[PDB]
Amino acid sequence: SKSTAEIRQAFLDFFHSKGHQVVASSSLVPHNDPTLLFTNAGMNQFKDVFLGLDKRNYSRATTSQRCVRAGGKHNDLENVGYTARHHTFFEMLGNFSFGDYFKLDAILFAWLLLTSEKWFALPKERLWVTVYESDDEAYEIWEKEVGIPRERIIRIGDNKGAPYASDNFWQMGDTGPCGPCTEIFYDHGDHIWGGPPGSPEEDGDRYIEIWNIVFMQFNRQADGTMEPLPKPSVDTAMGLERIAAVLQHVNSNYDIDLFRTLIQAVAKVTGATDLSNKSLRVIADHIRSCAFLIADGVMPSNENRGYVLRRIIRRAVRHGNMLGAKETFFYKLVGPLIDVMGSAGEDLKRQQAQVEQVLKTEEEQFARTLERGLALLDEELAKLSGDTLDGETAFRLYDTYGFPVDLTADVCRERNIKVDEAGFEAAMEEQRRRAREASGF
Ligand SMILES: C[C@H](N)C(=O)NS(=O)(=O)OC[C@H]1O[C@@H](n2cnc3c(N)ncnc32)[C@H](O)[C@@H]1O
Repeated sequence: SKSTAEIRQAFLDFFHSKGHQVVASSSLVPHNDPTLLFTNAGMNQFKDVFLGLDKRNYSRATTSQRCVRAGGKHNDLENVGYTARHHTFFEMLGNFSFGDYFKLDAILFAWLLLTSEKWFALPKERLWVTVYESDDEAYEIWEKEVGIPRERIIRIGDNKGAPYASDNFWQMGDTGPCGPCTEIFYDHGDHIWGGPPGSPEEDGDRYIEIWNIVFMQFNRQADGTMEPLPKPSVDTAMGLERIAAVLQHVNSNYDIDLFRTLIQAVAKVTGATDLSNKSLRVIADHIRSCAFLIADGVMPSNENRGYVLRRIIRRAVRHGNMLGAKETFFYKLVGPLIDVMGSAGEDLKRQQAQVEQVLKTEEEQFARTLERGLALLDEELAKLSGDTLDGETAFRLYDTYGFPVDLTADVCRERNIKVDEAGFEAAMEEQRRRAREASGF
C-alpha cells in the first residue's frame, strides 16, 4: 500500500493536475489573527481570501496543513486515546475555491480522487455521504450527478441544539467564514462497533468521517448573525491519517505506518512492552502537537498558548510515568518523529536541537513534583468517599505540584472518578480574592 508520505503527495498531485496552486502549510501559530489560538484548519491562512479582503494570483489552491485542535472552537484533546480517529495534531489535505468552481465540481473532484480506478480506487459501496438538511442542491448532486444510492445519503439538521449548530454547518470559530457542508464517510466494517452518521451509534469508529467539503457562504459575527461572503467559495479537508488508515487497510489511525513506527519508539524510550497500551497512543499523539508547536514558536508558560503546550507536555510525561519510564524520555521522541513526518516535518528538523532542549527542560521541571503529586492523589483517592474528587484537592495539586486540573481529571478518569470542576474554580477564585486583598488598589 501507499505510505502516508505518498498519500499526502498524491493528493497534492491530483489537485495540482486540476489547476490548483500548491501552497505550503502555514505555521500552527498565526501572527495576524487574534481570534485564533492555534491553526485548526487548512482554511485558516486563506481566511481573508474567503472574506474578500485579500486577493491571490490564483483562484484555486491545495495544501497539506498541519493542525492542532486542543483549544478554542475545535478541541479534541480529551478524545485522544479514547477513539481511533482523534488527534491533537493532524494534517488536513485540502482543496480551495476562491470564487472559482462551486458545489458540483467540488463534489466531483472529491469523488473522482476517492473512487476512480486511476486514483485512490476506494470501493464505492462503502462510502456514505451527509448533507445539511436544507441543502437540496447537495442532495441532488450526490443522488443524480454522482449516483450514490439514496439509502447512503443522510440529511443532517441542527443536531447540536442551536441554529447553525450542526455537523453539516462548519464554522472556523465564533466569528469568521462559515457555511453548510457535505461529508464523506467510509465504512470500516462489522468488526468495528458503530452505526452510520445520524444513527444512535454514529459516534463509533466504524463509519469514519474522511472528507469535509464546506460551501463557504457567510461571515459569522460575535452576536451570532450571518453576513454573506462576497463570493460563494469552497473549503475542503480530508484527514490524512484517516484516509491513510483506509488505504493501508487498517481500522485505526494509530495502525498506519507513521504511528506504528512512532509507537515503537515510545515503547523503546518508556520501557513498555505492551504495544496495545492506551498510553502509548496518547504519547505518540502528544509528541506531534508538542514538538511542532515548539518548532512554530510556542514556549511553555502559565498563560495562553504557552499553557496549552505545558498542559499537553505534562500530560504526556504523566502517561510515561504510568508506563514505567525510569528517566527523562519525551524529548527522545523528536528524532523518531522527524523520521516519520517526511517533508511535512522540515520545520521541526530545522529546529531539532532547540525543540529537544525545550521538552527536556520542561519534563525535568515537572519531574520535581510529578511523583510526589501522584502519591498525594493516590492517598486522597484511596480514602475518597464517592465518585468525585473534591475541588480543594484538585486545587492543591495545581497550586503545590503544578498539576493542571485537566491532568488531574485525566488520571481520575482512568479510575472512573470525576473531578469537582466547580469546586476547583471556587478555590481558584478564593485565591484571586486573597491576592486582590493583599495587593490593594
Ligand atoms: C473543511 C473544514 N474547514 C474543516 O476543518 N472540516 S473538519 O472540521 O471536518 O476537519 C476536516 C477533516 O479533518 C479530520 N479531523 C478533524 N479533526 C480531527 C482530529 N481531531 N484528529 C484527526 N483528524 C481530524 C477529519 O477527517 C475531518 O473530516
